[PDB]
Amino acid sequence: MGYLHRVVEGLKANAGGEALVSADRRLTGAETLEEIHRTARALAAQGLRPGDGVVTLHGNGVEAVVLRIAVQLLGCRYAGLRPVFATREKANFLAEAEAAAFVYQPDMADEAAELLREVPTPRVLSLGPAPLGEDLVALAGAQSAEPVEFTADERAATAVGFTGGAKGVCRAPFDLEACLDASLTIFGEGPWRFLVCIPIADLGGEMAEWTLAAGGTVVLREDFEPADILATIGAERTTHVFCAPGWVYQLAEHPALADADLSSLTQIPYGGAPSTPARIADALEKLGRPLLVHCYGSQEGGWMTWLSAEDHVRADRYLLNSVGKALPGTEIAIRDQDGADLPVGTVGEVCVRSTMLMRGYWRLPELTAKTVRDGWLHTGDLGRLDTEGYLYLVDRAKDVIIVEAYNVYSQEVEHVLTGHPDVRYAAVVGVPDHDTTEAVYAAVVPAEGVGEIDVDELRALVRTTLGPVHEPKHLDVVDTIPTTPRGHPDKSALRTRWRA
Ligand SMILES: Nc1ncnc2c1ncn2[C@@H]1O[C@H](COP(=O)(O)CP(=O)(O)OP(=O)(O)O)[C@@H](O)[C@H]1O
Repeated sequence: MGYLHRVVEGLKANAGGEALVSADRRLTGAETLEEIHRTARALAAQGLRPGDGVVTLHGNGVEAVVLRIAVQLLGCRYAGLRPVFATREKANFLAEAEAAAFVYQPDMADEAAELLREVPTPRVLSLGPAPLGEDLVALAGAQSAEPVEFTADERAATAVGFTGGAKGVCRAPFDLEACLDASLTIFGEGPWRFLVCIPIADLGGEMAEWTLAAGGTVVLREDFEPADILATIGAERTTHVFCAPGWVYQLAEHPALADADLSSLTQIPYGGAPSTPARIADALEKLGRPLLVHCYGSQEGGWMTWLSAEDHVRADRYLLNSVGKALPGTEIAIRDQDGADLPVGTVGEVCVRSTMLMRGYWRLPELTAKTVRDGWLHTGDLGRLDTEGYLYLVDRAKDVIIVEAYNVYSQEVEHVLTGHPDVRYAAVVGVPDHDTTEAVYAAVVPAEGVGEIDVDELRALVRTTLGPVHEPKHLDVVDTIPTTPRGHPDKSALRTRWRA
């Protein structure tokens, strides 16, 4: 009965219990709810009204979550810059935003001034003592904690999340409550004790709101470092920590895992980037129980599928190369070049329809209309369904390797390679071929205790599984697979390195 209603009621149900725990500060539900009201009235006092854009620049402090909710409670449009983003990318976003306020962490006051010289914004605000603008925690300090009722259009965008090259995904309460609803399906009923070490600016902050909504406790960390995270799980008695798949491996392999206490976890949901099945298998063996839950989502589509914990260890199937089944209410069609629905089993673009679809891309109505067509999000992912409804991603459309007019799917070839015991990690990419236009390059990282990889054994296994053309013409053993700023392997830089 309204997205912020859901958040607030969650905080009212957790009034006396912890709600926001960072390493610096701890609020109850009642304390948390009080800061939100006072922050919201403070922002209102500064002139912000429904529809006004509030760009922010902060880490994952407590103050960041109160800010996100308070801005949205007013009905304003929260637009959170990740810290990780290059400063130029931030400016371009801040400029694109019809920004009515800019709210920054003191710690980051340098960057604030570079961006604000570059985009003069009114209502510069600081989350504590700071060189620039007024101090918002002070302003809230002197404000009443009287509840502020959400009264804006549930359908109008209250959040914008940035995705690089470089786009803001707008979200309204409507689609956010549906995202909330899906989270309860994935993560189970609340209350959760949820370890968020993802930016509050974007996905970490929605996950914060979901946790609170379901009446739970957000445990904030700035980022993922496996040793801190293992300590935090036991100390803060976490029920969930959302991981990039690499992070999952870092936990499961970390020497201090043996001394850590993980008994509090119900789940370790993971997603955001392609997993290595064999590695998820090892993580599963090393953790000792079905904790892992595979989540497939996008900022545009919200949650699309999840592979449950039980399906990770289902006796009669191997499903670790699946991102699982549709969430209740999510329809999935697999479509060809022209938008024809393909029969179950065939490869095509994953197109999803649900009430979780974004409101659309910020100030990009053309691109919106190319991406969402007749209420169907075209994901740019390629995959197939199976007769039990599991989704298998084989490639991003942009990564497909065209050899002699046949389609080689890079992600699908990696899984074959990584499935090999001698291979730990792999990246497949297309490079120029005189004869076949594009040939298949695979870089493979050897497992521990593997010496010389038999590159012919590996080509055979791909031929034998996918067929001849899927065979890597070029097969480098490497130390390391380069990575992009945002959890994802750097395919450009392998294309780039392979020429020279
Ligand atoms: N569990 C999973 N397994 C494989 N690919 C996944 C995945 N979850 C997400 N993806 C991939 O990553 C996409 C999700 O990206 P978005 O949420 O839109 C931006 P992002 O990956 O966070 O990058 P950004 O740094 O530009 O924000 C999907 O459309 C799909 O290609």
